[PDB]
Amino acid sequence: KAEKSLGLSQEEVIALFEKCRNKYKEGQKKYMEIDEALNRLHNSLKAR
Amino acid sequence: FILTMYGSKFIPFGPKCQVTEYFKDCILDISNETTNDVEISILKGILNLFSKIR
Amino acid sequence: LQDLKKEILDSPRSITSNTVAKSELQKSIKFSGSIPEIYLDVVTKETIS
Amino acid sequence: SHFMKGTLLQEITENLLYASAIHDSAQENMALHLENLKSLKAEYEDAK
Repeated sequence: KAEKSLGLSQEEVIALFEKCRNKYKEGQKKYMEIDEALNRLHNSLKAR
Repeated sequence: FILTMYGSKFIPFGPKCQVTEYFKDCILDISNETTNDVEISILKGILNLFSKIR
Repeated sequence: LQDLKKEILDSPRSITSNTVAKSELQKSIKFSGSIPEIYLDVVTKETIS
Repeated sequence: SHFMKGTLLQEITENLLYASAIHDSAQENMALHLENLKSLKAEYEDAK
């Protein structure tokens, strides 16, 4: 009954959560790298 | 330091002074104009202006 | 997987370039007034002079 | 144009303009990535 209410198999949902967490972590790292690069480029552009 | 020193008897304004020429030579050596601190460009301009002053 | 997920739930799930510096400047301001955020942003983002 | 090219200021202006264009494109892509990261964060909040 819980599975039919959720629809997707719990193993699939937990694997999707794990991959989503990995994607969130890599996206956060990419966002931080892009933000740092943009800030460094902005400071370099102002200095130049 | 450069702003403080100039205008005195020891470091007077003038194109013929050797000290200003040496300072300009050093600033031109460090200056690259691609990835440089603003202070280097400001020093170059100020030294040129002081050299031009008679 | 359930016990691993329980430890994963313990881990936080789902810019701040100058937030700390701007916040600390705002807290120690000694001024009774508007103190617009633009002033704090321009003061805390010089990076040159 | 002749004065700028002779004094090696034209190349500095071209490099600055190219860097400024790259910065503007990077800022637009950073805004798109922030929107995508917020959409991914909402999807991951739904996954949570």
